Amino acid sequence: KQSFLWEGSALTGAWAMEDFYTARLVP
Amino acid sequence: SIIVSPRQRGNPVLKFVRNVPWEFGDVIPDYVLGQSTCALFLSLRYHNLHPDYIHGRLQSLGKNFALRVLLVQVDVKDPQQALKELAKMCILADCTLILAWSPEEAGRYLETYKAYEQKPADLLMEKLEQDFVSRVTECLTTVKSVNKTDSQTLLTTFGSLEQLIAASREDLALCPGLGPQKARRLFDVLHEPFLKV
Amino acid sequence: PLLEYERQLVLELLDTDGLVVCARGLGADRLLYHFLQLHCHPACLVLVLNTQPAEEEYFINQLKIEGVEHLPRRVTNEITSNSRYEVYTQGGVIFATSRILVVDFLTDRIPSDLITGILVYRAHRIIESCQEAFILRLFRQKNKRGFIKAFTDNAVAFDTGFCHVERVMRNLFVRKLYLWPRFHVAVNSFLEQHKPEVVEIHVSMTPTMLAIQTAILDILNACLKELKCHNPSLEVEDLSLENAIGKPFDKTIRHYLDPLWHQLGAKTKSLVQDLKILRTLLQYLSQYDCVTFLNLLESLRATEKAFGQNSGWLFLDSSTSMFINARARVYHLPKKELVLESNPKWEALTEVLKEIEAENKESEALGGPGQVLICASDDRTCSQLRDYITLGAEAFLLRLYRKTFEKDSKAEEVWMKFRKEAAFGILKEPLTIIHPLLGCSDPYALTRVLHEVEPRYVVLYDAELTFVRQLEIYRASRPGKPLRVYFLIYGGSTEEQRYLTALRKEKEAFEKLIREKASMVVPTQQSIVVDMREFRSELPSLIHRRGIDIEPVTLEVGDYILTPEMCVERKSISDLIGSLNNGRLYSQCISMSRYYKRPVLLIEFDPSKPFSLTSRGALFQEISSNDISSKLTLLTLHFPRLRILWCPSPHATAELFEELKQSKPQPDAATALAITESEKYNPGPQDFLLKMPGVNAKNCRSLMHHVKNIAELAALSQDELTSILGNAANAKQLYDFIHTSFA
Amino acid sequence: ASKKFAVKCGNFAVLVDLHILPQGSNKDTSWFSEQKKEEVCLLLKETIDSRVQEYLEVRKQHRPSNAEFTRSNPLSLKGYGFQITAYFLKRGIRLRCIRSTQNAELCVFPDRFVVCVSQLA
Repeated sequence: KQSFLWEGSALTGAWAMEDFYTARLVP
Repeated sequence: SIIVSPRQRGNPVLKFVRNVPWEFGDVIPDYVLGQSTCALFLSLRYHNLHPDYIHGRLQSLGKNFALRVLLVQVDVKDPQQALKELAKMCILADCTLILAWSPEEAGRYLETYKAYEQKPADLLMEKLEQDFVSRVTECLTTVKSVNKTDSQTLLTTFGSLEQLIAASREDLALCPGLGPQKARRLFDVLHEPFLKV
Repeated sequence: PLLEYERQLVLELLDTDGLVVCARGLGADRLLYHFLQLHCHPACLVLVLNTQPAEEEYFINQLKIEGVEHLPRRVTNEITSNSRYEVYTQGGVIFATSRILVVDFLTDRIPSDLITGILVYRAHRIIESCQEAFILRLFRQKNKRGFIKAFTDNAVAFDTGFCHVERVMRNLFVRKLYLWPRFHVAVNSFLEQHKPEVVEIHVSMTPTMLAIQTAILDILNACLKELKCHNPSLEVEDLSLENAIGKPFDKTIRHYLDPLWHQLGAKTKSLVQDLKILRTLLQYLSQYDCVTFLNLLESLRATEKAFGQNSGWLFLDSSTSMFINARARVYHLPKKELVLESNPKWEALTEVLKEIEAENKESEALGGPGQVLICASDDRTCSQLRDYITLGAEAFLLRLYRKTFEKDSKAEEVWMKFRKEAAFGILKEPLTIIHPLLGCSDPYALTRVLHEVEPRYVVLYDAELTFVRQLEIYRASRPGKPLRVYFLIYGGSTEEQRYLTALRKEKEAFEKLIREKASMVVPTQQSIVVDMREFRSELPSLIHRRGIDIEPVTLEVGDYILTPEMCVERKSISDLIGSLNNGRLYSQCISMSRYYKRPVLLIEFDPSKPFSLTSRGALFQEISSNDISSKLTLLTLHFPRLRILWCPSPHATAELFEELKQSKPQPDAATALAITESEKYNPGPQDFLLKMPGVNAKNCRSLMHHVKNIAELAALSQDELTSILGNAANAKQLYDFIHTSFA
Repeated sequence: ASKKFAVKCGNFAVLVDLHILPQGSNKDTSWFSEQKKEEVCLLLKETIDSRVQEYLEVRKQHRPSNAEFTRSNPLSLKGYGFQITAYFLKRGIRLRCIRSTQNAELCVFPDRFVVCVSQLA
């Protein structure tokens, strides 16, 4: 039930800065 | 063959005129850029220090010259106020106003005025190349929103206007670089009964 | 019906007027419709400013469904001006465009004292669109009694450092701000009791599809860095690599470069073209199949050979990696051992549909079978999905490959083995409906489809924030009926990155708006004829503010008419350069000198960032004809009567315009308008007819009557062209032009 | 109960938009039973057929077409204890439909069909 893209839309979580980034997108 | 008035001997703008031969000699205007073309020099700080100086020059110039260009060297930090009066005075006195932001630019303007004495207006008019590629490119760009590069890709994909006509609506969209909206607009333009409306 | 938090918002707005900023997709159309339903009376007239024709038609149809007499009416330029006064007197909600409203307010052909209010949909457009600001200034100048309610999604539009919420708020004459984000206590607590059963699948990309994305991102990063190097003023953080992926990047690159386009240079324009091409390459890679991507890649190289569009980066060492990877995706050269790989999202969609069908075939008796709706990004994706489902992966890929590439049979069959290794009535069966989202055009189109077909399952093949919020709101509107939304996303791709950046941008924009709101808590007559196209600027607003009225007409000669003998052409430095190089300015000067005694050219420079107006590197070389200064000298030499005004800002231009008419008589319309069939001869194909060789005015005007359309024009032979045109040489030229290859 | 259903007519499928009017102050949408759904199509069978037929030959006429049956001209057909009011509104979205049970394509009629019913007196 780790559907974090959906409840992440509510913007009510902690959601540190790195959570708003994708690891593979660094380069 | 520019006759500079002696009243401007110590001014750096004459250092930057190189491509034309200039000489001294008494003349009513500040510069004589050939027949029927004279020039006057002005500096913004000079104009602020002596507000009534330039008006005397305009009044004493007269209507002997067909074209009278008054070019100013804007140097102050805020030329908003003085440019208003200068433009109004030039409008009233039947003379054209030219802005140069550096002494080099003013010299370039003077040289170009001297060197373009009998230059025809070909440099200004549109080219309208008669080449087939250019002709089809402009014909394509006549539509509402299609740039030159889009017509460049469009020509390569199909080749001939007959091929463009024969293609349906979808394969226009399937062509790269068009998208749905541009292809739909082109297809509507590509054949529409103008006679009905 | 409304909701709980929505009704709280509505009550607050029925109190002291203000502007409402909602989260993306939180039913702003519902609030606008509530106010329209409130004001559908015949004894009052309100104006709605920024609405699309589809939204207006939907609102009218829904109000008709509700059983409302005196439905809202739309007023556009098509209606005659004398007839437009009729609909104003009829009252009720009026849908009007900015241009006709400006014209009516300026010409006083509208009962400005009878206007009971104005509703401004998409209020974030006040930031950059100067027409609506002028409309609101004119309305408050006459009425001072009506209300002004503004609604807007897109809280991000205020997050840019260029703008400020206080300025746009003052432009609307509201003085009260209401913020309703998604994390607001009233909405979050209510939306938690009716949440949908979301299940999301993180589909992994193919390793070959990953290499293509890596190469494209490398090229995009290099091009962005090169663009920043050439334009030091463009170093702003708004041009980061994570922002280039997003949809609204093109709007920012236009806002930062359009006003000074013609002074940018040569490489910068090519760099912008490369940026656009790389973004569309990313879209094609993430959206469409392998064969279409290879087609776009190969056609991109074809035009580079012919003209050299992408010569900057197409020969890069990283670009060759993209070509090889795409070829490996489609081809295999050891004779073509074709691979024809399908991207994994189709398999995930097939699994989702299989599970949905299993659920339906398990639980038919518990109500109806239930309907499934699939939402895709655009029309091409919808068509591809339908073809994939109806045919199958192998047949669909083979059809595409054979349609585009050379059709083979012996190689095709080898791949197939390796891959394996009633006329009328109610359907009464489950239905799958594929719907193009089209988020940019009108995001609130998913709501209309959802209310038209009530789906038990929704598959979000392509997902954006507004659609997620719309699905959240739709479920809460029905407290008993459940739905399950599938969220197909590409794991570790640019789609996920774009979605997360949108999330964080909206959250930070709303926090910044909250802080800004908190900080702000404690605090004879003369006329000028103005061209219609000039209202997309601040000059007409500043002219009117000085106390001189404006008569807006369509001017074919010049932009402003200060006096009966005067005409001003407003050109910025960029537009002056563009018009000098193009040759438009010469024709404009010709017409102005022919028709007006005192033609005037107005140049608006920039005191903060002055332009040298001379070719770089020619400061010490000889006089160059391509230089802008030389062209200006030539023009003023060939037009001795032309006078030039130099102004540093629109504010100074208005002062100069006011001073320039101190004792001269005022001008009048219908005289400058009359300076210079029309109803027939559609402008679309008319220009195309005019521009091909062999037709000036008379031959073309004669021929278009004989031929029904240009569609069959290519069918006619040379002899028929000779007969119709009246000449054989021009007919031969036209025939050769219409039938010729690229050689 | 009453959910927005679909009707097939030839090569197209029309997505009807059923709207049950409230039943007095105490609305009871359950009055529209499964049986009451069945005669809606047959009562309107000629209406949909007469609306699909002229949509085909206008394409054969190769010119854009109007419905000629619009909001200002509703269809007021009587019935058996219930009312019917039907328009034909442009939808504007290119919906595509597939019958998943047979995996067969089916075109969606571009005109949105909306019918409103209410209890007869």
